[PDB]
Amino acid sequence: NRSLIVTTILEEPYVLFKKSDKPLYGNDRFEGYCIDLLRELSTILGFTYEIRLVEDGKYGAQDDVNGQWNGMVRELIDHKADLAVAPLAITYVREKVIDFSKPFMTLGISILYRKGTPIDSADDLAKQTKIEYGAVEDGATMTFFKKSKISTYDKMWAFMSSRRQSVLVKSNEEGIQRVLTSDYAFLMESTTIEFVTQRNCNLTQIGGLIDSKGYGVGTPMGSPYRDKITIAILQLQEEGKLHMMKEKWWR
Amino acid sequence: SNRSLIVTTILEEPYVLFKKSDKPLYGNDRFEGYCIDLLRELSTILGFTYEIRLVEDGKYGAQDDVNGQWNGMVRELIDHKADLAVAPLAITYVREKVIDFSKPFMTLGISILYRKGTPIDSADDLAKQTKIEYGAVEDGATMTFFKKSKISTYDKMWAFMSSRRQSVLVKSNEEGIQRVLTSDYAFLMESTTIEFVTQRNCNLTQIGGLIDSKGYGVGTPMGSPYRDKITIAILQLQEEGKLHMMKEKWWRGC
Ligand SMILES: N[C@@H](CCC(=O)O)C(=O)O
Ligand SMILES: N[C@@H](CCC(=O)O)C(=O)O
Ligand SMILES: [Cl-]
Ligand code: NA
Ligand code: NA
Ligand code: NA
Ligand code: NA
Repeated sequence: NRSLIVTTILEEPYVLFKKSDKPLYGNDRFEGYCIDLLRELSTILGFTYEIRLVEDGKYGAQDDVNGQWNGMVRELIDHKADLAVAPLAITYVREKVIDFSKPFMTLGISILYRKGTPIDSADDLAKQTKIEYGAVEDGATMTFFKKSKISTYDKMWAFMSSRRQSVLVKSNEEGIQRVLTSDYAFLMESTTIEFVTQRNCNLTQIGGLIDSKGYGVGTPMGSPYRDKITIAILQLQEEGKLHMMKEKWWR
Repeated sequence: SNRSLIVTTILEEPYVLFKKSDKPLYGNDRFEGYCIDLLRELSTILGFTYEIRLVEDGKYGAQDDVNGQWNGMVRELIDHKADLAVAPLAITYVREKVIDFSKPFMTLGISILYRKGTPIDSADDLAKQTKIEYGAVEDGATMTFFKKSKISTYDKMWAFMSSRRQSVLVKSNEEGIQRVLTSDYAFLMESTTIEFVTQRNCNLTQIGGLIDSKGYGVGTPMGSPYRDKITIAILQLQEEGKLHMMKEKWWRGC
């Protein structure tokens, strides 16, 4: 049968290009937690697949003036991919336009910053401007702030929007480099913060989780794969395989 | 007017309780708790009315391996005796094959409730011994996790629990807690409930970490159009901070 087109995005340790001396081709180019997930789903559900990086390099958000989506979400809306297998947050706004499996990992927004300071919460960032802060452009964290009616978060959005050419970044990698190289705190998902802090010992999580969400496999709205992938994820969780995969990649 | 939805649930503090009062209470007004607040919010978002009914057999739901039949809230949904189950109903592999669930409103895992002051640190330490008995709620998700597991520690635990089932499998969390308090017994329990119980009984503690990871969701019959609508409403309530407020209200030490 037809191979499924799987959209994804580079994001350590979920999706990476493998290091090698010989050039690599096709699906053999990729590794990571989400790549191992995809391999397991493919075996359980009996499909073949072709991995393609999302061409615009975005997770996906809606344009406020023209209403169009971008990123992996737009690829699914337009039926240019069958699945999105990535650290793709299940959110209110996205679930209205695409379908998601139940989550394979749970997480929340938190803060990445340097050690040694009195900053302990988002509220502490919101009430000042000397320490700048920001988020990945056109992802779920940005959209959370953009939509929030909560005073603290609304104040933070006004700051990030004002300063967006500087403080909104195109990747978590760029956000980390800003924390390391300037007085900047990065609003980041907690799973990714756990990976970064285990490797950058001068960095830490500030405060707790601001919210709660899961990562799910995206599908176009109405896809029959959505419920089949949910059941496969639940099987992998119960057998311990997801925990083993997390340990492997967060080591 | 549209037909009221029948909502099956089960008593379990602090998710669903009977309100304390002097005058008798009637109908939906009898109930309070996190899940009751959740139901009220869903009803307003989606625009339905409802009638709360306690599951007749008092069970969450498991399948009989001899006759293949389900019981509990799961069976009430399969049979269309209820439109929704709004309860601390775990989303599990075996259940998602027969009923539908919303995406989770809370995440949790199985862990161990025991008395303080012990060298027992994990499920492995319990599994290797038989002086301290252990068990779970009959016909719920924790029992079914053990019954199905291929992992050596957990399969060994299941063999023990199955052998001693008439004594160590209980009908409710409340009964399990009483057994921990009155005998040398450790109870396999969901972590959100452990947190509630240990906040209020300072002689008790969680032992070890989470054995697994799962969510609670609203159950519906398979194919129900309410499933996706309730998912969207849950996501809205989470993002607005209302689920967090509800958890703080119902879990609000030792
Ligand atoms: N995982 C996010 C991107 C990173 C972020 O927004 O922090 C998403 O699905 O949009
Ligand atoms: N919440 C469980 C019942 C309690 C338990 O199994 O620990 C269920 O949905 O079956
Ligand atoms: Cl779902
Ligand atoms: Na959807
Ligand atoms: Na009960
Ligand atoms: Na009374
Ligand atoms: Na289902």
